[PDB]
Amino acid sequence: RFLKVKNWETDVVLTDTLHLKSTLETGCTEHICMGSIMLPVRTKDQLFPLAKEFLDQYYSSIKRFGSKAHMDRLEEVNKEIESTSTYQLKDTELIYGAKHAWRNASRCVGRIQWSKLQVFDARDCTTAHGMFNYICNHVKYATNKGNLRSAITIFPQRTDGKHDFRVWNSQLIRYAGYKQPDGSTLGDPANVQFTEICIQQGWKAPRGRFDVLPLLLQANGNDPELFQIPPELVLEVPIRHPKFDWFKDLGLKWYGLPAVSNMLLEIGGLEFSACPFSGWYMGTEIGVRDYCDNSRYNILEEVAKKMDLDMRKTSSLWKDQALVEINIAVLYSFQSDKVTIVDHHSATESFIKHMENEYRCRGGCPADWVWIVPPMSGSITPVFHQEMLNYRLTPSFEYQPDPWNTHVW
Amino acid sequence: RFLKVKNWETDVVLTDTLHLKSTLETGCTEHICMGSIMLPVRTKDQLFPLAKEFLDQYYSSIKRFGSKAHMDRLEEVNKEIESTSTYQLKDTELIYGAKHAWRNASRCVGRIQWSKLQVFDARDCTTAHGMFNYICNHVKYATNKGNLRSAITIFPQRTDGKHDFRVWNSQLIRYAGYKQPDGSTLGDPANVQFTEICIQQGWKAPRGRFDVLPLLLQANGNDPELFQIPPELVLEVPIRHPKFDWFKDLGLKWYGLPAVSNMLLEIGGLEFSACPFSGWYMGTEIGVRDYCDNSRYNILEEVAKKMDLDMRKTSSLWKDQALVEINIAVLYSFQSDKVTIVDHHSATESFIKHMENEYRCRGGCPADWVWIVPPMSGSITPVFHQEMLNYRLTPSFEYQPDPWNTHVWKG
Ligand code: HEM
Ligand code: HEM
Ligand SMILES: C[C@H](O)[C@H](O)C1=Nc2c(nc(N)[nH]c2=O)NC1
Ligand SMILES: C[C@H](O)[C@H](O)C1=Nc2c(nc(N)[nH]c2=O)NC1
Ligand SMILES: NC(=[NH2+])NCCC[C@H](N)C(=O)O
Ligand SMILES: NC(=[NH2+])NCCC[C@H](N)C(=O)O
Ligand SMILES: [Zn+2]
Repeated sequence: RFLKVKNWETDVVLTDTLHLKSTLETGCTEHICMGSIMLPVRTKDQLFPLAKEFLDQYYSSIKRFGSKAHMDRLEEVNKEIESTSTYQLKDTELIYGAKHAWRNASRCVGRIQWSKLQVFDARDCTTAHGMFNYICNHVKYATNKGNLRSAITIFPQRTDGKHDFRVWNSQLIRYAGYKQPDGSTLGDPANVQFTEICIQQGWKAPRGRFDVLPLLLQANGNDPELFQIPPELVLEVPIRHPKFDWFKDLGLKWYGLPAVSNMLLEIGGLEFSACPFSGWYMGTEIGVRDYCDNSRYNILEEVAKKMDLDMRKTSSLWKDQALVEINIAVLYSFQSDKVTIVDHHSATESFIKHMENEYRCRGGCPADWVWIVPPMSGSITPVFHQEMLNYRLTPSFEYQPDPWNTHVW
Repeated sequence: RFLKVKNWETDVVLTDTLHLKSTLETGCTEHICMGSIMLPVRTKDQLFPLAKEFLDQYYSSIKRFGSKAHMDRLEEVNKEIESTSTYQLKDTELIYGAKHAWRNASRCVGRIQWSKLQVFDARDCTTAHGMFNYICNHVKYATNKGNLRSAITIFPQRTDGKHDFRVWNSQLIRYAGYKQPDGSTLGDPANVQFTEICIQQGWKAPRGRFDVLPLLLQANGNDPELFQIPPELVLEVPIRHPKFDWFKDLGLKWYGLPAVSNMLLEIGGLEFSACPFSGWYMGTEIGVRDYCDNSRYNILEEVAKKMDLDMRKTSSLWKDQALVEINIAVLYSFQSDKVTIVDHHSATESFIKHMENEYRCRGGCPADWVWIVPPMSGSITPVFHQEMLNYRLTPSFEYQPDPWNTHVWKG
């Protein structure tokens, strides 16, 4: 019932009671753990309970659990569901839900900032052009001249599933990926398929290495449209090294605003299929994953060469040595240009603090170790030695099929 | 029920059917994953099934399933069980059992070597002095002057739980740890409690930074006894760096033979509480964990200073830079002294090949991602990008309580 988690470096032991309020499944079973697997419309009857569960936690959060207001609201929503087969959240409920979906995101190491989320209610939006406007405003607000501010923009909830709002991009801002005749890949291999669905749509791609993709926005279930994010709104950082002047020659740059846009936000049974959100980068995301993954910009060898390291045998740890230098470059570049960014040591330390805060004020904190531990220097960060319990709490952010595999033009 | 795992770097997808043979539990439920939790006597009733299961797997592997030999053996065992409440494994079965416990060890990244395990049958052992001798032979055989060979020595199985054989040490070779009155620790902090027990039992502690601990051996449920491993049998490697001549001045060194000695080997329902086993090190075990964990030797700062790195702000990644150099030092020193060792890049690439092979020839490979991924440079090793399924098959190696917590002292 009550589970405990120990940190093997500090001996601190926490008791988890929050998992008792878990609803959704985890992919795991008493017989098999799938903790390392990346990816393990509602009816009136289904919706009622979800809405009730949500309202209970909401009113409980405002110290009005069981109050007339609570009962009234519950009755009101109940009537609305029976009638409209769905319901609308109050602005207050919307903000609470979004903040909590972030609070409940077990794979996010940056949750100590959860309560500071800026919520942009775009539920009144009706067209793709309207979505573009809302998105540009989000980008400008969150970028804030490099002094990044977390934010989320929430478009209209799902209805019948044939009038869904969707942002086809996986991130508001990402670099293009095109398959060369050379057999190689120019730009970001991760975005080849999406890039081709755009280019196909008429996008005149400079067919370069770091070309900002266009937004492909889908409003009310209609076919998506393209738009070029005002260049003046896309903050980018040229990557150079504090010691290797040849580094800048590598010709590397990355954008400053990480804005996941293909997820689905669920609050009280309601599904918000277009809910782009953004925060700021943890260095390793760019330096380790985006730059060094073999299926991404895969730049290790080239950097190793420039460093003139013995790349004859893996045991010289040339990959490791290079990895560190690259990551030092990313952090240096961002910091130099006054753009918000956090190193993995600092971020993990704050997550440990957040976990403790969460355990005492809330009884726990769902966390996915596989995702929380940074992709480099694992055991050198405190989270590596921290036992974590992963479970699903709602409101939540969920994965959802890429639209081009569901859309019917 | 077929379960598929995908590698996100190569798109290769594998199907697992082997998990169906899993009967033990994981600690997880459909509502909570305990994948990152370190630690999530039998009766005739329960022993019969366990024995049959094992013998069936054994006879199938030798292509004699259903043979008369298979049937007679089952008959022989059950009779022996009802007759004595337990049973004895044939030599062949023990070897098969030990090899498979290794093959089924989900936290081990070195399993591509599972079939080459050298098994030493020490089931005829009756005393602690006898255990010492078997252990000395195991160390000399496994060390092989630096050309390490994997081995395991198996002492008598548990009977009534009152006559257990146990190796009180956590590893056959490990350095003492001493808590100082000023609160600091001399040596290895992970072994402070065991070191205290040794001293209490009579060990005269040299009180240095790298003192090899004495063996504390328990035979047949009796109080444990102390033995010193012949120094000439303990291979050590002074740690130096190929470019930084001051590294050697840190006075670091480590032993070459990693030999876990506190786990329990379960085969056919039988429990072998003393089953020390050894392989060879993956560099990061020493370089990242033993040397850089804050609760171990914790040398990152010192190394960092000597390298004159900006230690004012973490964003300099001075911790990361020093960590890399230290691991370069460990590999280089072992290679120079011609002592077997494998870097994490090489070991993980080998595990991926082993895992794919296992899926094809066995239908799966239980693996604990949390343990398999190296403690440094995770994503630049292939295992990071590999989805894995964690489940428990027997034969298996299991954790067991430290003996000082359960032992009934005879005096
Ligand atoms: C303020 C700075 C923030 C930091 C430093 C941070 C950091 C991280 C990191 C490093 C990851 C893993 C990224 C990856 O490997 O792809 C992550 C994942 C995630 N974060 Fe945060 N985050 C921040 C803000 C946000 C915000 C504002 C939200 C939502 C409102 C959020 C929701 C999530 C979710 C749901 C995931 C998992 C996404 C997936 O499964 O791909 N994060 N975050
Ligand atoms: C041949 C060389 C070997 C290599 C390179 C190898 C490598 C490793 C490594 C890197 C670990 C993680 C250790 C830690 O973090 O403490 C591990 C764990 C493990 N290995 Fe292997 N191993 C080898 C041989 C063996 C042998 C001979 C056996 C058994 C017969 C074995 C049984 C296990 C088990 C059961 C664990 C988990 C131990 C625990 O929970 O503390 N390994 N191995
Ligand atoms: C297979 C495995 O789940 C996958 O390679 C992982 N991806 C990620 C991870 N962690 C983060 N933060 N992001 C990932 O994409 N941990 C492991
Ligand atoms: C809490 C967490 O499970 C613990 O810190 C871990 N220990 C280890 C690990 N992996 C290995 N190989 N060895 C460990 O001791 N992964 C994580
Ligand atoms: N810190 C964040 N909000 N990250 C969101 C995902 C960004 C992704 N990991 C990237 O490297 O582009
Ligand atoms: N490769 C092995 N067999 N390792 C066994 C565990 C050794 C332990 N991790 C150590 O650093 O001492
Ligand atoms: Zn699990």
